[PDB]
Amino acid sequence: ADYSVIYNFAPFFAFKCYGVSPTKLNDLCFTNVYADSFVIRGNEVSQIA
Amino acid sequence: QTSNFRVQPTESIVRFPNITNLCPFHEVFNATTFASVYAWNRKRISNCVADYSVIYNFAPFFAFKCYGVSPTKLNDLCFTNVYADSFVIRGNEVSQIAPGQTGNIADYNYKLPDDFTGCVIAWNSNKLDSKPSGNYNYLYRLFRKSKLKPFERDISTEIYQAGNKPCNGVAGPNCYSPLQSYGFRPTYGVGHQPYRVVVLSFELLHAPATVCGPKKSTNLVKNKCVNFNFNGLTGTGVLTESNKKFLPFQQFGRDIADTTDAVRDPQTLEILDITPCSFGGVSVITPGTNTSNQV
Amino acid sequence: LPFQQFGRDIADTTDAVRDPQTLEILDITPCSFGGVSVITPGTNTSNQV
Amino acid sequence: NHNAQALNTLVKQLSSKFGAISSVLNDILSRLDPPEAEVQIDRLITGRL
Amino acid sequence: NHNAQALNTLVKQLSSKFGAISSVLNDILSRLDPPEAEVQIDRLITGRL
Amino acid sequence: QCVNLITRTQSYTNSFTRGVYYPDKVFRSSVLHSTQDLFLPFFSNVTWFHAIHVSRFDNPALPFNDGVYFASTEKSNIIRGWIFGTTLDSKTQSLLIVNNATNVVIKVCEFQFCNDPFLDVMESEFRVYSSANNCTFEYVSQPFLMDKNLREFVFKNIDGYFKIYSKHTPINLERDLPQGFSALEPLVDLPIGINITRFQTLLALHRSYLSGWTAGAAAYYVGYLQPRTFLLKYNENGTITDAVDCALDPLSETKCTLKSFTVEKGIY
Amino acid sequence: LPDPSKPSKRSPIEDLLFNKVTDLICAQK
Ligand SMILES: *[C@@H]1O[C@H](CO)[C@@H](O[C@@H]2O[C@H](CO)[C@@H](O)[C@H](O)[C@H]2NC(C)=O)[C@H](O)[C@H]1NC(C)=O
Ligand SMILES: *[C@@H]1O[C@H](CO)[C@@H](O)[C@H](O)[C@H]1NC(C)=O
Ligand SMILES: *[C@@H]1O[C@H](CO)[C@@H](O)[C@H](O)[C@H]1NC(C)=O
Ligand SMILES: *[C@@H]1O[C@H](CO)[C@@H](O)[C@H](O)[C@H]1NC(C)=O
Ligand SMILES: *[C@@H]1O[C@H](CO)[C@@H](O)[C@H](O)[C@H]1NC(C)=O
Ligand SMILES: *[C@@H]1O[C@H](CO)[C@@H](O)[C@H](O)[C@H]1NC(C)=O
Repeated sequence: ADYSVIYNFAPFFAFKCYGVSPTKLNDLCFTNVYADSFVIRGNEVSQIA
Repeated sequence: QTSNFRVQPTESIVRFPNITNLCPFHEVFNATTFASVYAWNRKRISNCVADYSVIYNFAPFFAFKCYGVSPTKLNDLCFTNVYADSFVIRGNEVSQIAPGQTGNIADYNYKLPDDFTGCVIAWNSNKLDSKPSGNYNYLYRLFRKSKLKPFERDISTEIYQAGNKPCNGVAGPNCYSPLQSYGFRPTYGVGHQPYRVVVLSFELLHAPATVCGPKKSTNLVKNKCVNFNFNGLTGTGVLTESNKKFLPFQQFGRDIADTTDAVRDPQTLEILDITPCSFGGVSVITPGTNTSNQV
Repeated sequence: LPFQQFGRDIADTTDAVRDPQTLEILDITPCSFGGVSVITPGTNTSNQV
Repeated sequence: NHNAQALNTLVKQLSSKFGAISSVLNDILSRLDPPEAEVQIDRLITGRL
Repeated sequence: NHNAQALNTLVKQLSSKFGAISSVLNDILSRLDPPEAEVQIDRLITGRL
Repeated sequence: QCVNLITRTQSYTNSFTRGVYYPDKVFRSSVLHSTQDLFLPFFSNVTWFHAIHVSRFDNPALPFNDGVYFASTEKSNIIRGWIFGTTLDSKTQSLLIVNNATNVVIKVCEFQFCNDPFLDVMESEFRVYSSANNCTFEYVSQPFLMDKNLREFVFKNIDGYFKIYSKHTPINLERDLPQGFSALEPLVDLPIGINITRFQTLLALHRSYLSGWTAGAAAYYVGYLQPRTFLLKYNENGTITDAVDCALDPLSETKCTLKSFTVEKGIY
Repeated sequence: LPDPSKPSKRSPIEDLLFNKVTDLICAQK
């Protein structure tokens, strides 16, 4: 998991991380990672939390 | 050789200090507003008599766990270098308030030494430290370059670049302050409700010290095997006069084997030698039981 | 051998290793150490050592 | 000298914490509750043995 | 032969767990936290002593 | 009222066997006790500090490192205190010690210290700092600088406690740092618990009343303590008369290992 | 008696005794 390409992809409106700090992700070793992708309007972005 | 003979101490004398000032524990224990975990407030306590029975008498504390001292033995000992800290954390973070515990608030907000001694207390604060709209007055340091040292406070509010996007003086994408406010609400159940934590950091040594329990003072005796208590040090030995020239800043005296051999009572400034009571092995001389029974 | 990664001495201590970046064999040798001893005559006679 | 040195070394061993919090037994007894006081005295007892 | 075998046995004793999870000091230091890591090193040091 | 009036020159000399203090408050007699603490190394390379005022900023503040040893052969009225802290400004707590004719006024507040602080003589502190707020500590006691005679001081900032040690040792007309041993006796302790990384020395100045200040020169020495293991010799009466630095040279290392001051012929 | 020819200056019986009596060393080190 190379999160650098994720970080450098594009300017992001929100990069909120819940339960884990973004910095430790590179040094933390996970079992499974789930990527969920969808398109929503900007007002409902805060609802994804 | 059968047994060892040793003269028992006749009576117990306890020697304590003489200053009388009720210790202001109430100031810490009903502080209406408590400090944040990143901005914890520490208060020193000295030159007081500490009674911990009142703490047990009225107690809303769910978690009352002590690491280096027995809670029931608190009144019988003398302490010094005594500090009261103050912060509010989450319900699930009370376990992180312990020596050698790995946690975000442990690493970046409050470190406790591996050899920590004292009492940590924890109790719910939903009634006072929670608001229906969300009590955000409490903030925690979530990001920091390195783990803090024990008993170290980090206040510096350097806007943290939480990613690869520089803040450039403008907090925004991948730029959030290292301090984040807790979303405390009364509707949340246990484990997320605000909890009030206070740690008592008595440093216990073998010395006169300053702080002492409610134990009353008794008169001194000379040239008698007595068990004696001097500011938390319990021993059995005879008390004799001294010809040793004790330095004023010096209180205790140690011999070649680093054993207390002269003490300066806090209540009365005199030097008393410590000599353990006489003892020796007992050997029984007897002929054969068949021949006779005398010994 | 291709599968073998580490080498061990007779007394069960590592004496060789294979680099993962480049498939070569390297002999691990401990850094030098020894007991320091001071030769001196009596301090009454002299102080040279 | 051998006899005296052995005795002095034996006496000095009482000043060692030996994995406990305090090297003096009376302080351990007066500070702590029995369930863990026993642990501390067990460390001291096995070390002194 | 007696001396050589005694040295061999002494060196071999380092590889045994001695009641701890791992026989490698670096591994136990890296994986685990200072209290229980201290417990493990206590086991290792008492056994090696 | 911050004015630059002190220009300074530096030299280097040998510390010899100065700077030994009492590690603890226990009485020991006729023993050889080995302790590990912050001491000034034997024959350390100390800096001789010569501040001269004649009737720009040439008196920078000195880093604190792990502690500071201070020595001076000047009279009592000349050197009148020190200043400790990290940034020396109002954003951080600062500790001020100012001795005087009657006693001392140890005080820890948030001072806005001057670039070249000095006490001008009544006595005025306006040249020392411009402001002092949020003051959290104060302590007044008998003066530790009282009347040829060497004055030696040792400071550490250990686990929240600001230790102080002092001693007076009359000397003859030779090298100011003399031979022999003169242990520092502990005199004041300080419950401060602040961060200190940088210190400066205060100097008394007399108004000229005729070049608004009278010209004067003060000589003092600055060392830095390091974590070192010492073997102190307590005499019959409990006074330290000798010490061996275990990490100075091989002979001292053997003396420290054998726990003795005399080494018989052999290989150790 | 010692043998001049041998560099070690050892008698033949001594030479036989020496020969007949004999990475472990590095690991122990
Ligand atoms: C020496 O120091 C003492 C203590 O700071 C000075 O006495 C103080 O004078 C002020 C007057 O403003 C009083 O408010 C304090 O209570 C005094 N302190 C004490 C401890 O009595 C004294 O004036 C100083 N002497 C000189 C010559 O400067
Ligand atoms: C009370 O205690 C103080 C210090 O603890 C001591 O100096 C003083 O002499 C004592 N007074 C009496 C009457 O014992
Ligand atoms: C002391 O230090 C200064 C600079 O740090 C150096 O120039 C001088 O030679 C040193 N003296 C000795 C004796 O090492
Ligand atoms: C320090 O003083 C300033 C102004 O005097 C004040 O705003 C600030 O709250 C003070 N800080 C503390 C910790 O007392
Ligand atoms: C004291 O301050 C300096 C500089 O402000 C800093 O580098 C150091 O970390 C501080 N001390 C502690 C214990 O954080
Ligand atoms: C110690 O004290 C005694 C008695 O005051 C005195 O005679 C002696 O000179 C002192 N010093 C030594 C080294 O004994």
